[PDB]
Amino acid sequence: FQSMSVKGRIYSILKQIGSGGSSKVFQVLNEKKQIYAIKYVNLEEADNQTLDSYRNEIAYLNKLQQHSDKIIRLYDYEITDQYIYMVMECGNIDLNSWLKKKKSIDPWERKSYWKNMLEAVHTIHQHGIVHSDLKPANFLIVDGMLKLIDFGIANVGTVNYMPPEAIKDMKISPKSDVWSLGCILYYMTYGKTPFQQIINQISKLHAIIDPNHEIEFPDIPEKDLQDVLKCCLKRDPKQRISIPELLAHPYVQIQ
Ligand SMILES: O=C(Nc1cc(-c2ccncc2)c[nH]c1=O)c1ccc(N2CCCCC2)cc1
Repeated sequence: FQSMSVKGRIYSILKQIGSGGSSKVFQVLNEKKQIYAIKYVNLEEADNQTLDSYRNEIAYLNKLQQHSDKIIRLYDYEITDQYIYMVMECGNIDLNSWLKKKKSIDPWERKSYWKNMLEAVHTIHQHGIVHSDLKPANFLIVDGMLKLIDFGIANVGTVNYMPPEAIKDMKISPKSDVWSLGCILYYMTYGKTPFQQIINQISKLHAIIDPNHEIEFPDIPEKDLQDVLKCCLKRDPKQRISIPELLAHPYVQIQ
């Protein structure tokens, strides 16, 4: 019977979701048996840059809560020199586990999910945050609504969602998140990411950078959706569509 106290409130552990990185995620219940998700971070072996990365992520998460409901609720938090305890809202499943399980993907639910992501990523952009590591795992379904859980600020990993400008910078702008968001919608449309096919990562990273490598957009009934994908997957960030432009796109506005 494991428990935890956060700002003088007792939470009984229902079960553990995530682990590793010195961070554990738990489904918990308060005194009134209400569900919440608690993120625990151990700071015992964490360096100054890491601590400040964790302090920056919490500050933004807490500020940005008032600006969108597509951003995970942070109810409370405890921060000492030894740990972080984050009392957040509980979701049913993250988008990665959801997409992996689902065979069919309803065009209406795909559209609703797209709108949700755009609003969340748009909010963070307005406060000068560029995630730069967006993947389905960064989104949580919380009662048929997608919510952004991470801001890329704090510390198996895919390379399929990486923008060409991220590789070239060896340059990151809001446009980098548009590429990654485009890969999520490409996956929700074609059941794969634009460069999933390539096994050799050195060849895969070269393909994303190479403009001669043609991204395949098989014809679909939703002509609008196919345009969104072609606009997001433009290799030149200057020629790539912006998030305010995507919110004005027929695919999000016309039903
Ligand atoms: O990540 C999950 N949840 C939560 C994560 C966070 C969170 C916030 C900030 N930084 C990290 C995590 C907040 N609030 C949650 O609720 C999750 C739940 C169930 C699940 N699965 C069940 C079905 C089979 C498949 C597995 C899968 C995932």
